[PDB]
Amino acid sequence: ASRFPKFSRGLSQDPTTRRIWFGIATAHDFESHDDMTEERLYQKIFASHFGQLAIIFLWTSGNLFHVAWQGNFEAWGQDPLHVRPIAHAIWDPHFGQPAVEAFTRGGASGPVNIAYSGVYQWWYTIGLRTNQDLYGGSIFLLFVSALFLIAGWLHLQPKWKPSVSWFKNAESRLNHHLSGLFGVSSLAWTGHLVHVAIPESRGEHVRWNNLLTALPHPQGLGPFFAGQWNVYAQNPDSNSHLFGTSEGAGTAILTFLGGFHPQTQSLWLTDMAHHHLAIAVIFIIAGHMYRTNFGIGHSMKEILEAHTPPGGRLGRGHKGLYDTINNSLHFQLGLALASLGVITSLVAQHMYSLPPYAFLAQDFTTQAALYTHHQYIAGFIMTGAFAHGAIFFIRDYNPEQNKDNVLARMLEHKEAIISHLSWASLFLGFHTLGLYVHNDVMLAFGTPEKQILIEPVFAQWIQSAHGKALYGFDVLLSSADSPAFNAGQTLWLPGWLDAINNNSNSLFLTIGPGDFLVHHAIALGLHTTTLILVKGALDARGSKLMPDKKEFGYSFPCDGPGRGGTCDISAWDAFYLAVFWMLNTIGWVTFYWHWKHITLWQGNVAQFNESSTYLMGWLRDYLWLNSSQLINGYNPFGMNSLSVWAWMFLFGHLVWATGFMFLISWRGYWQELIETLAWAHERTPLANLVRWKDKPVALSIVQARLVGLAHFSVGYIFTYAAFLIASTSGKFG
Amino acid sequence: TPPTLNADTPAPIFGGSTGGLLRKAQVEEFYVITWESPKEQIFEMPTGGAAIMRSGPNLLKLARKEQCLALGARLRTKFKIQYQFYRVFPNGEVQYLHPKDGVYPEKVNAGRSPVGVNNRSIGKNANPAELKFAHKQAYDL
Amino acid sequence: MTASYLPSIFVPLIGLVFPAITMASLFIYIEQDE
Amino acid sequence: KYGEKSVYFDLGEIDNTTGNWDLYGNDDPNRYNGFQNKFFETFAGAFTKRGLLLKFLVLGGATTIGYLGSTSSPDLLAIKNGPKQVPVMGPRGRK
Amino acid sequence: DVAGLTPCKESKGFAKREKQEIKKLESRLKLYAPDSAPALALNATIEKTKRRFAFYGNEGLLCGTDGLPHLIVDGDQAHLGEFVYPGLVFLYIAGWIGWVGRAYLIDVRTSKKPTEKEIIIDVPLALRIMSKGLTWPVAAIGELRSGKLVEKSANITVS
Amino acid sequence: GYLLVGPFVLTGPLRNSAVRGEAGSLAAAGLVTILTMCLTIYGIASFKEGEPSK
Amino acid sequence: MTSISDSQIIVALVSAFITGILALRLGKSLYQ
Amino acid sequence: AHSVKIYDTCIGCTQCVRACPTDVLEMVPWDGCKASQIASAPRTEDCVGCKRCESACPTDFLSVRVYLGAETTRSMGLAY
Amino acid sequence: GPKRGSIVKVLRRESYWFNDTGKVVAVDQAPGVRYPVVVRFDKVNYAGVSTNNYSPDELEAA
Ligand code: CLA
Ligand code: CLA
Ligand SMILES: CC1=C(/C=C/C(C)=C/C=C/C(C)=C/C=C/C=C(C)/C=C/C=C(C)/C=C/C2=C(C)CCCC2(C)C)C(C)(C)CCC1
Ligand code: SF4
Repeated sequence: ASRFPKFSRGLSQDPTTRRIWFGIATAHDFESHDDMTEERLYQKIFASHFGQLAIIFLWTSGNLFHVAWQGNFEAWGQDPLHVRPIAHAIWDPHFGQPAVEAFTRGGASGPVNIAYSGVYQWWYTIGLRTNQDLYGGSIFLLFVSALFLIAGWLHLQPKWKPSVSWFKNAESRLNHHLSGLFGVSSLAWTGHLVHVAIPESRGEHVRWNNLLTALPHPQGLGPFFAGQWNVYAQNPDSNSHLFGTSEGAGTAILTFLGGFHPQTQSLWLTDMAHHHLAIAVIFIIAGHMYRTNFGIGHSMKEILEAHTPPGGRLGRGHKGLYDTINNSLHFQLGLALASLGVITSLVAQHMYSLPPYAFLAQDFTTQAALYTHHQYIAGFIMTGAFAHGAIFFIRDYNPEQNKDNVLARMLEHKEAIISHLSWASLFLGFHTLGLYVHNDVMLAFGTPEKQILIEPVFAQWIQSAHGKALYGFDVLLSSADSPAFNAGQTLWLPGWLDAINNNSNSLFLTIGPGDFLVHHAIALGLHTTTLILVKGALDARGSKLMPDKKEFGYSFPCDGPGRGGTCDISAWDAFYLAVFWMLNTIGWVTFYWHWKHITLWQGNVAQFNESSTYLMGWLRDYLWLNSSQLINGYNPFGMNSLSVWAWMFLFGHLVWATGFMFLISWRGYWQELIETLAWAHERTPLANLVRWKDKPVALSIVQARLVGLAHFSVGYIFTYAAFLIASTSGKFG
Repeated sequence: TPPTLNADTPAPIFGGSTGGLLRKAQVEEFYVITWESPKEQIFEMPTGGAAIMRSGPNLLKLARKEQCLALGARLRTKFKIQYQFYRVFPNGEVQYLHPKDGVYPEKVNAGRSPVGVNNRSIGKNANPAELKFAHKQAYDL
Repeated sequence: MTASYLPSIFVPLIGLVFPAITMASLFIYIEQDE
Repeated sequence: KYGEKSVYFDLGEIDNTTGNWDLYGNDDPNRYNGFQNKFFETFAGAFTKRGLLLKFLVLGGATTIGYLGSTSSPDLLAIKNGPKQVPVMGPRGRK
Repeated sequence: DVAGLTPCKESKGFAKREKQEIKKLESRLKLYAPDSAPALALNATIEKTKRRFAFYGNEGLLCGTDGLPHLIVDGDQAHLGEFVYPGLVFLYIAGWIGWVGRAYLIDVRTSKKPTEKEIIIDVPLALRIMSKGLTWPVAAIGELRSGKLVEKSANITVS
Repeated sequence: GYLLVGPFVLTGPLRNSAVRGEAGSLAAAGLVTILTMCLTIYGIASFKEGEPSK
Repeated sequence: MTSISDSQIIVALVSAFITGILALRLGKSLYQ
Repeated sequence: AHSVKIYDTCIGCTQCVRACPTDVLEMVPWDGCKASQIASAPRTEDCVGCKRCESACPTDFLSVRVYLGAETTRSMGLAY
Repeated sequence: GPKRGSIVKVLRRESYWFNDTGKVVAVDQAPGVRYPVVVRFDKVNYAGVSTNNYSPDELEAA
């Protein structure tokens, strides 16, 4: 309390440098602070969430301002396919003149950075056209962040502090959040689309000054209240429409065309409008479900209690889970993180194949960057979901209240779960690695016709069920006699079939034996990471080796060398181990995506179709082949604009290597070395005049694991980001 | 038993080392171990090196309690020598520590009271969720 | 670049003056007894 | 360290016992000249106070860094000199 | 045919690959004496390549665009030899080895010192158990139905 | 301060220009300023107004 | 065709300073 | 400031006391075992956390348990 | 407690031999002994021992 860790006495009284490290590392864990009550915990969390919102909005405002100030948004808008967007300017005093010449891209007057976030396409699609629009948005977002800061400060005041019962009103919070935050927000977005952005793509200009007089439709709101909702879809945009101009432009606002806009190769705007309108209606209806102050609606506890199978196969069913979830913040955090990870993976998978932004899918580097970014985010989020679930088992789980319900019966057959997961992982690993090595041996001996190439007929059958007429399966949407084809042949199927039978886009790419092998390696990675995380979560409360782990908390180094040795015994260590597998799996996924799309964009898909069936093919035709321009960023003959990416590549290799030092070498060596260093310092003339305040010590065991994992992950991310950006920007194809 | 005092007894014959006392002894506690030898013998210093113990009383300054106890354990198991050690503070306060009541800790002695004993098995401890928002640790109960 | 001289002031500031002040303040704060 | 015999422990001399000595400390008061001291105590004595020294250091460093950065001539800094060659086109004709 | 795959005999690219391999082997052969051992070895390799290509073409394998055989494992009656038959043979062999190992473990469990027989194998008993593994599926189903295959009172940790 | 001047002038970004001496001297003065700041913060963190001496 | 005025930059900087003051107040409230 | 607890499954074999490198444990007269003695931990302020006592305890599960806590200049084992 | 030579099943939850059979060695008849039964097992635990003391209410007659 006296010293820096004001929230911890044990850390405050520590005389070593461990105090600073652990005060930093445990600052944002409010349940562990001294004299912490539930009410203070909830209010502090609520204010911190306000602060996070303010930070997010300031980040967006900064992007907008820097693009409006130093970017060529208007020049890019004039010629989207021939101008490189500008992220921010460069002012580095350490440059030399050749670098200043090399980084002057775009139409800029000085060195700049080319943007790969895709915000140009997103802002252009939603109606923003000039720099004044971006400036207005930046100022507005500054105001919004200020509003959230004021809100946090106010709702922390004694008069305005909410009570603990307010934070536990699940039905009312879910009712408002589901109705407003989802349905009304999507309804407002549909309003923006219809009222502003659709006219922009047809050569109109609608702003705040003429919003009240510019009709979205020639006969506005007449048919809507007359029941003639089909009037708004009469005249869609033509296939010869030019985005941003009135050439071949329709007047419909809610079409249901399906497919892609031919000029921009993205989804129609009116499709997106009807989509967000339907989503808004569904969410607003779904909000009016749970009971509140008006005496109608369902009650979530009664729903959980009623659902319980007779015959006792599930035990007591979902009984008692309401209080377990309401009183545990870690259970809620785990559920939210799992859902968010699934949703992020969905975003990544569904954005590369159905691009929503005009001019995207022609900026190859942006597409690759977006995919990799959100996929790595999803992986980290999933690992966090499992970690905070393990924290729930250790901290908030009460065995007596969850007597014989589903939650306890999960702990009941945990050995069966872990055993069958181990079997699945072993099976996938053995037979997949065996097939890869067998193919390697076959091609090494000069006989590539002896390799085991298995056709992925299930995924091909699914593709044919979608209407792809390449594999000759002739089922469902591929069959003209099917009821589904006849039912959909007028609403959405023309455009959808035209898009899915095109072999130039990324909508249901053609697949072969290599794709089969890679999806199987991905399945191996998923089941193995799940094995590690589930083993950590279920064995968190105790095992045969240490039956009282729940008394030692979530994170602790070990239990000593007794009983054979107990290194890496806590559930935190299972998190630590599973992070490596998560990184490896996401690496496999991104490697596969990037190589397939490189071959697609160069037009040479045969190289992937032939070289992906063996591992030497990967190592030779992906990495070594595509690292040429990257490693030639700077050489004894000068430097290119890829110099920064080459430097980042080497930087990532170096940081990743440095992480190994913390990962492999442990503490006692370093502690003794520091002891010798302290002796040396105390005995040196002109240096004894200076004394340390904190006694130097080596890092803790858990701290060493964390620092090694951090250096490792940073090196991983920076290396792959540099390689991806350079290998896709050197060619742009 | 009446705890013993300290006096001016000779130190063992040692030629010096870099493993001796540091500024911690100056600004914090340091430890002194005393023993009696029947003859001069060579023993290994806990700080590294070999020393000769005098015939009669001996006195040795050490930086940690573990060093004193390791040297005393070696003396007892190898030379059959009884020993004492104390704790010295910078202001001059002396604290007698190892044979607290004159009997070594591995021998049961009357007048000792249990400390930290729990009257249950280790499997009967409570759950961390039961003692939520309380300062207990489920092993202090 | 409406100003085009602002970076020449802001980048040195945020890069050198801000880290110095913040590190000095944090070092004083953590090296206390209160 | 009483020092009479092989005794090195003595509660009377605890600084000798703990080895708290000054190895090279010299306490001769006469080092410099009187007028040197007059001049240096007159001029260098202003910066003795430490809070004022901190404020002066921070303000002076900020001012110096800003002035040098914003007024440096192009012939010294390449970043202020700017590009002097025609820009290079991108791979697919993208500028 | 299936997934737009052509038969190997009908396909072009299979024959192209055969021609390329034979041409490479003959180019290597051009360096040696006609009756020397390297010539005989190279000729043997050439004949083996010809026989392999003929067998693959005549066995009824589908061929991809790149000219290499592909496998079908969805259960098709025309391609059972690709997956289903070797799978059944492997299942028989693996069940045999696993079943005889389990039987030997069970028989050794009731001994004066099971660990000694665990490291030093009782060869006669092992041979008897190994020979009795021909009809392992029948014995396995027998013990599954008789209730002597699974256990119910096993050691577990604190749930 | 006297010893610091040489390394900054002989080696540096402007060592081959016509203002090498001035640039090196300014760099040495800046280093002296940074070390003065370090000394000030160390003295603040180490000593209080009441402690006799160490 | 627009390029952002200098007075616009002045306004943005002043707004950012005010937002920073508000953030300082919120952080002080959280710490205490 | 580690905490050492003794549980009533102790048999009084005195191995933990002999294994302790800093004299934290000692034997105390007791009733409840054939040896009629139990271990005690009065000098827990001197415990370093080595867990030799736990390694020396013969019992299905340990009768002596060490719970690591706040670190001190004695717990950190610092000679400087 | 159980007689010498009995076969008993351990019911202590933190025991290494939970749900495993033992072999009663000796029972202490002193009034105040808390774990008087001595049981010997076949396999050693992680610490390498194969003998433990149990209360009469932590064993099963089979
Ligand atoms: C209608 C009223 C209403 C509204 C609008 C909100 C809104 C909010 N509440 Mg809330 N609340 C309400 C009533 C309401 N509440 C009531 C009645 C109670 C008491 C019973 C509470 C109690 C409460 C608590 C206790 C907390 C909140 C919090 C929050 C915020 C959540 C963080 C956030 O912004 O998520 C934004 C989420 C979305 C916009 C949903 C988007 C859907 C998915 C995720 C993405 C889909 C969009 C699309 C695909 C992507 C497009 C993006 C673009 C780049 C293309 C949010 C602003 C939390 C907070 O942060 O505090 C400040 C918090 O801790 N509320
Ligand atoms: C390849 C990665 C890598 C790197 C760079 C290091 C680095 C180091 N290891 Mg090491 N180590 C590694 C992997 C690595 N390890 C692995 C995998 C293991 C497991 C076997 C070990 C095991 C190990 C042991 C057992 C020992 C070391 C030691 C050392 C040190 C060597 C002496 C020294 O100071 O070097 C000086 C050189 C450097 C630190 C690198 C050059 C400096 C760079 C260029 C940056 C400097 C300027 C920088 C920009 C400052 C500005 C910062 C500011 C911008 C914030 C050094 C810290 C030894 C040690 O402690 O040294 C006495 C030692 O005993 N390591
Ligand atoms: C440990 C723990 C935890 C955690 C957990 C987790 C983390 C989990 C996860 C999980 C997951 C992560 C899951 C996922 C899932 C998913 C799913 C299950 C899906 C499904 C889908 C479907 C079914 C679909 C269908 C379809 C199709 C196919 C097509 C179209 C149509 C439709 C839609 C119908 C918690 C916190 C709880 C707490 C306690 C402990
Ligand atoms: S952990 Fe070590 S110091 Fe502590 S009581 Fe056990 S043996 Fe003694």
